[PDB]
Amino acid sequence: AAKDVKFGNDARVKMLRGVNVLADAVKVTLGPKGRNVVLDKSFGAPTITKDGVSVAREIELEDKFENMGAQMVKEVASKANDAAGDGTTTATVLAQAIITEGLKAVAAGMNPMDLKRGIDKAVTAAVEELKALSVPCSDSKAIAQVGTISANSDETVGKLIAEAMDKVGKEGVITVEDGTGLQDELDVVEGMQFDRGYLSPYFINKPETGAVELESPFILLADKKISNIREMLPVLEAVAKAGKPLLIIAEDVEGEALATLVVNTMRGIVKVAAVKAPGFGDRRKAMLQDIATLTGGTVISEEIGMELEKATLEDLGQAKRVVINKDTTTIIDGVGEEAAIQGRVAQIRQQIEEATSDYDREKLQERVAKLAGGVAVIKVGAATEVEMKEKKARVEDALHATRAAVEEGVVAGGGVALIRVASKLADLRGQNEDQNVGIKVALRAMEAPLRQIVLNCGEEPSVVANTVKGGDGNYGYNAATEEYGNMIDMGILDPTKVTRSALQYAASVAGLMITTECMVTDLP
Amino acid sequence: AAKDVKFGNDARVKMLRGVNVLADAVKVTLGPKGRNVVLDKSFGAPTITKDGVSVAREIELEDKFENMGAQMVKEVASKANDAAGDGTTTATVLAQAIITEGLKAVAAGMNPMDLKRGIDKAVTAAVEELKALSVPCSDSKAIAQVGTISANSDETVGKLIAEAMDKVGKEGVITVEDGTGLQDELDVVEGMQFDRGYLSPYFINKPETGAVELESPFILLADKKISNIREMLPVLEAVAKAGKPLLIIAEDVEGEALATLVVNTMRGIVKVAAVKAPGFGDRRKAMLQDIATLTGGTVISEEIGMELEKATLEDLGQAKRVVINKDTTTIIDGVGEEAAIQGRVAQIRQQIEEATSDYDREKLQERVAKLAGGVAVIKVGAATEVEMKEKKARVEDALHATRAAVEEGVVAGGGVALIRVASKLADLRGQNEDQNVGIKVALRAMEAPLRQIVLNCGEEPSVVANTVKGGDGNYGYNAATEEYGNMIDMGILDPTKVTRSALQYAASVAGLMITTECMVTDL
Amino acid sequence: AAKDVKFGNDARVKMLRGVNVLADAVKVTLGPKGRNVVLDKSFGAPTITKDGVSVAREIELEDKFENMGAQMVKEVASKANDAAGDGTTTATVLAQAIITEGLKAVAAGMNPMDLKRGIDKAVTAAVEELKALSVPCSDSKAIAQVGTISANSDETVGKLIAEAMDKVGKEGVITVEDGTGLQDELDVVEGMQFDRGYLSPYFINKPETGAVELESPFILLADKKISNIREMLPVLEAVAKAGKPLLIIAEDVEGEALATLVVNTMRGIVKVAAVKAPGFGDRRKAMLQDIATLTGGTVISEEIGMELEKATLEDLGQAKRVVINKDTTTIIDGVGEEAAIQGRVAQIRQQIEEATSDYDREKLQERVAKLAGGVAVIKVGAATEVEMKEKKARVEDALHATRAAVEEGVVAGGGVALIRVASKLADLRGQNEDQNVGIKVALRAMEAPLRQIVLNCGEEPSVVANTVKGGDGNYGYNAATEEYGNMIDMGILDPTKVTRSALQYAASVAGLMITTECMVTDL
Ligand SMILES: Nc1ncnc2c1ncn2[C@@H]1O[C@H](COP(=O)(O)OP(=O)(O)OP(=O)(O)O)[C@@H](O)[C@H]1O
Ligand SMILES: Nc1ncnc2c1ncn2[C@@H]1O[C@H](COP(=O)(O)OP(=O)(O)OP(=O)(O)O)[C@@H](O)[C@H]1O
Ligand SMILES: Nc1ncnc2c1ncn2[C@@H]1O[C@H](COP(=O)(O)OP(=O)(O)OP(=O)(O)O)[C@@H](O)[C@H]1O
Ligand SMILES: [K+]
Ligand SMILES: [K+]
Ligand SMILES: [K+]
Ligand SMILES: [Mg+2]
Ligand SMILES: [Mg+2]
Ligand SMILES: [Mg+2]
Repeated sequence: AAKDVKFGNDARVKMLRGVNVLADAVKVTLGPKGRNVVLDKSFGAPTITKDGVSVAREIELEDKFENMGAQMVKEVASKANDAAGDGTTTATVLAQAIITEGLKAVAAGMNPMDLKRGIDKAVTAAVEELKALSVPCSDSKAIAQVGTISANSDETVGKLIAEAMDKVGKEGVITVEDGTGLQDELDVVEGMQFDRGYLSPYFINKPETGAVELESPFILLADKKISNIREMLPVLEAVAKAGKPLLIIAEDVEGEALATLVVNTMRGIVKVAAVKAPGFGDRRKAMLQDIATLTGGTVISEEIGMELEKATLEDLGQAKRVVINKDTTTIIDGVGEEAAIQGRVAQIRQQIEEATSDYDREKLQERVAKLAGGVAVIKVGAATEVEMKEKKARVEDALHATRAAVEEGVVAGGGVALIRVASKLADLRGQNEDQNVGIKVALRAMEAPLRQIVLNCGEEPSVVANTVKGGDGNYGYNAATEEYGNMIDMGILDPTKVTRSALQYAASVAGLMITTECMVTDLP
Repeated sequence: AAKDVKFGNDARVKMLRGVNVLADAVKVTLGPKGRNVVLDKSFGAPTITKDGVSVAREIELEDKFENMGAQMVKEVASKANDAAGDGTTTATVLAQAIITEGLKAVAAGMNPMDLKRGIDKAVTAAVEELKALSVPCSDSKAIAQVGTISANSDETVGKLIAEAMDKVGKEGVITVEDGTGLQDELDVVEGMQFDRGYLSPYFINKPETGAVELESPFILLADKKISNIREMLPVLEAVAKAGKPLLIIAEDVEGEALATLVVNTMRGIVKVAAVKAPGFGDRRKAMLQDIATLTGGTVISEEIGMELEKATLEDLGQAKRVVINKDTTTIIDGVGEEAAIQGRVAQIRQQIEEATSDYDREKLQERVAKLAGGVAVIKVGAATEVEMKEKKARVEDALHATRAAVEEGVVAGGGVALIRVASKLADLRGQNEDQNVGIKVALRAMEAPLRQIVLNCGEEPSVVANTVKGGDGNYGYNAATEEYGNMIDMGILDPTKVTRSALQYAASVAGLMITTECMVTDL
Repeated sequence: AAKDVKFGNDARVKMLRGVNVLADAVKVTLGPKGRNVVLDKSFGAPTITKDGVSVAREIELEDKFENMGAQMVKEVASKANDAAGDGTTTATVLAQAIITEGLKAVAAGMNPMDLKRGIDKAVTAAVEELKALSVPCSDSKAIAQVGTISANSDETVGKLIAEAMDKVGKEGVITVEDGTGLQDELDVVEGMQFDRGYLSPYFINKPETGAVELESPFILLADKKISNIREMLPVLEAVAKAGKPLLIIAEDVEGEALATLVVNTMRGIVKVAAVKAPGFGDRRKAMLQDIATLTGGTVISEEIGMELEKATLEDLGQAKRVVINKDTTTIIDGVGEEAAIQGRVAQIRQQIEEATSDYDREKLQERVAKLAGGVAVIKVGAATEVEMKEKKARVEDALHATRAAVEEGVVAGGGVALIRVASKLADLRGQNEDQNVGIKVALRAMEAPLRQIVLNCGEEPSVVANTVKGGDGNYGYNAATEEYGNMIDMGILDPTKVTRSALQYAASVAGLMITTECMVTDL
């Protein structure tokens, strides 16, 4: 359709007004004293949230140029949530401050391209200084503090996430889901815990629990679906000769074969039980082979060539314990070679590195946590649905912050890290004066997270920013108690990945936005 | 007519929005780095001003509740201008800060009238501490610096005011008028100044200042009261064609014989005005004879017997300029005869030597002081009329500030004195907790002039205010050079009267107006 | 009423948009290649003008903020026209350039008051360098070239003004009026000129120039002042039908009762005017007698004894034309008797020879200079009324430029003098960096007249400006022939007063108005 075209300072003012609207919506949540934002949902109750990415996503303005500004600065929070999962509010606070100060220098006649080059140089040096300033975060108390701070100073969430990471180890996978109670519940599972139940209700060895218990059972892995008892009849006879129980992981055991095997189960000759193979095509085979590696067995398939008729006891897998139930199944201490397990771990890690999709990579990480280590599920307990959503978002942010802490390290929180970085970058210079001014607006905008935290606390941002800049090291401002001290000692830690990602994405988008002169939108 | 009524928080936020609009329009002019405001006038070209009271008076909002708030804060600037002539922007800034903090405290559930009592107690104690903190102008001797600071850091205006007050004395009358060239001029000429008032409000000239001016005025003097119009009709007829506006100095004139007939007869080509005669009886005759001898005229008396019909144009006196104001009427330059003026001066000096009673001696020393001091006139030199108006307003502000400085004293400028008196009152407590919070509101709002000065400088008001409060004494923040130092040493001095009046009027209106729950206006 | 208030950049860009509209409408007329502007008038046919002040005065915008900006820049052209009479377009162009560059520097975050101080310092130094650069104008060819350049390169107007100033002297009075024919006619007739102004503002005629004119006026002279109306009512009765407008020259005229009574009695059929007489006492009587003998009339005096009622139509004087302005009143042609005028001239010259006092000799030789010079009346010959108005405005501009040239001096035309004085001030520095940027803004805006002249020529202003700045002295760019050369040699001379006044008034208003953060207007 027809277009409205704005040029120069008019377009810059409209875009900055949109950025200010989005950033003022976002930044009322920053810090521990930050407040919540209600987002109207056309389907369901409104969402009360303290995370900046949701309130950034929900912002869309009537003025098309202001809507441009809002969308472009919303990209900052979207990217910061995609990469680190935390610091979206900090990223938007940084992006707004670079844009306002960058447009001040743009209105001062300085070249926006050179300003963007200066911002990029300053933020590259800032990332280097953050990496130098960072301390690795491996101990449990530091992780608990990171999870607490990232969850609006909720010590319960931080300690629960610290315990979960301690339980599942470094290779473990932790996810957050809703709970039925009012309290946070941690559910840690070990070994293979694929979510398929028994094909028939009659396998139950323990009727008082509905769970089949198999002590040191054999494990058959059929990559094909079976409906006749003929094929594994030699295997069934060999198992009956051995006398140990047998568990089948197959694509489908149904009809005739299933009926005869449950009949043989209640006859007592074989304590057999069959369950469906997990996943779907191109994924079922890989983690079926993972189960085989864990249990020291081999998968029976037509592609690999051997049939169930020539399958023997050596072909079948081995574990010390097997638990069947309605929804899932647990295999405890599969008898497999350790070196093969680590080789499979390395292979799936290489697949993770080669994976360019979040879904495939997260499935591979889940498989790694299944075969090695454990899986933790955090049930968010809340009296109401809106508190469930708010607490779930906070726990997710805390989990992402703990993951970023172990990935890259921690720095002093509350924006003190960016303050120290900007203080260290005082002598950085560009190629010309416009680049130096861009560096200076980048350094000044690194004070924006601390200033906005103090503004949310109700104190004076200038006084506290100058006081923190006067101090050295991790000395900073406790925004909850409104005091001063070594931010590490008071447990206010920020993930280096979160702060660095927020700074980088804010700098990139903000430089691209201050470089603009003309904006072309649709007419109202 | 039909009334729109708002209650509680709705009325309070509407009123505070009006306060904020007026106070922003005023506060953009505070400090040396403050900017100008253009006021559109249907009279002529728009006027550029750095004066707070002009911007405040020109503000009127469309929303009736916001308009009520704007008018009520405009009262602050108007009262500050009437009482001191300077600090209207400071008064408006202090008023807005008190209103904002007091309304925050009202929203905090606390009693607004106890807040008002606390503000009043805090400002009474601050006035006491400002009187204690004040340095007399004789001890300071910084009239040039005070005039420079009040003229937006213009050293020429301060130097001119200092020279005028050195020539005609600290109590001498100084009058600001438009010059002809591009440069300011100082002329100490023989003149008269008497604290008397014009009679009927239909004599106001084209300027809106309320003081009428006359170009080469005719002077008529009388101690007895006229009995009929036909007695003084030829005299008016004598001024009917003679190109000198008639100023009549008599005891007291009513409107029935003069004002109504001169309104009906005359459309206003030449301003004819009458004034009261200061003193009574022998004193009235004495100053009438003195003014007649200044202007070369004569005084008609019953004992003399010479009537106004026999009076001619040459017999009556003539001046070069006369400015009539309600507070004080001045004759800038009466020619007369210099030898006659000197002889009259010597005669009154010999009368001083002869006289011995305290009242006669003091009134006669007042006469000789008025004669010797004369009138100092400052010609505002500017290239254009808008520059003329702006520079005239700045010189008038400098004159008012220097007069307040010699009358009351001087303190540290740039809101530093208010910072100091707020620091000295941290121990002050009211009757209850609400009064204590009102005291804290007043003390926090006393920092507002400095913070607004810094905001106009573009720096950080919190950092500068905390640095100044960390210091003691005249330590403050030079906003012209953006750096700290002893405020007296760098010449940034504020009149004690100006600061005290701004604080008092802002506190009074703001404390009265934070106690409002309901607001009633038209629709 | 209700006020719309704008702040900061919004108010600044609205005001600058108004400035740009007014300045474009004015600037399309700059230079020899500049075009005309048609102004619609409610009284009749539209007027075509190349004069900047007419276009500037007629500009009024619908948007209130833009209208305020337009009025403030209209002040520049009005002041330039009132002072010099030429360079209104140059003044507006310089004003707009200073406003644009200063607002750019304000958007650059810098202090606008320091920018204003820098602009004022730079323009003061430029005025000094223009006084140094000025060459005294003591050539008839220089007068002709100044008149030609100021009349849009019309050599006939320049030659006519040169002949007039050669005939009546460089200090003689020259009056421009309409001519019946299609050609300009220079007539050096015997006339009177005295620097006096009218009293009653009602006496302004149908033309809006502020000067009244009379067709074959009756002359009345007086050294004493009458008392009642009845002393002059019969004369007012006689002139009531006499066919000649009654001009009265008394000692000190006033419309205290004359103006209102003549307003009530007369609706405006024929103008009646009263003006002051120059001098006082014996000197006033001397010039009154001289004017009476020039017009063949008599002066009423108490010593002489002859009264107004005694005087008849034949006894009192009569003239052919009288033009009354506030600055100076002229009697273009008082017939009287030629032999009587010659005898009076001889007697007054004999009075010079007899007198030995310096003041007496100088006033008597002023009398004979006024008598001998007379009035040089220029008849504007044009085929139509709109052409008559345009050519009359051009001749008036040429006259004002020649007056400013013989008063102050001449410099290179076409903005070259401003280019040179901007080049000489590249070393000038202010108190701080913001004042330096204001100085640079003023210096860059001093190139604006030349750049706008080139833009009206259609060539490239940057190339021509850089070529001129590369040169030195009177080297400049002849815009009539679109080629470079010595500005003085090809006769493109500008008055020093015109350029200096344009620069000063533009600088004053622009420096005052780039310092504005808030603007308050109606809704
Ligand atoms: N008690 C505290 N004292 C000081 N700083 C704190 C405190 N608690 C949190 N912070 C700081 O608050 C900043 C941001 O907190 P918050 O979690 O609300 O924002 P965010 O991570 O930017 O937002 P989001 O979850 O939308 O990505 C961090 O830099 C953190 O160090
Ligand atoms: N160089 C300076 N440094 C610091 N403060 C200054 C300086 N010059 C002036 N001030 C302060 O700024 C104020 C003067 O501002 P301004 O004269 O514009 O307004 P005002 O005094 O409130 O009154 P008004 O607007 O009626 O003239 C005073 O408080 C004075 O002490
Ligand atoms: N032939 C020419 N070559 C170069 N410059 C010229 C020439 N003729 C005139 N000028 C210049 O152009 C200007 C005259 O233009 P114009 O008379 O239209 O406007 P102005 O002087 O600004 O005043 P106004 O519009 O009030 O008459 C002067 O600066 C003069 O020096
Ligand atoms: K947040
Ligand atoms: K002010
Ligand atoms: K022109
Ligand atoms: Mg967060
Ligand atoms: Mg002031
Ligand atoms: Mg011209």
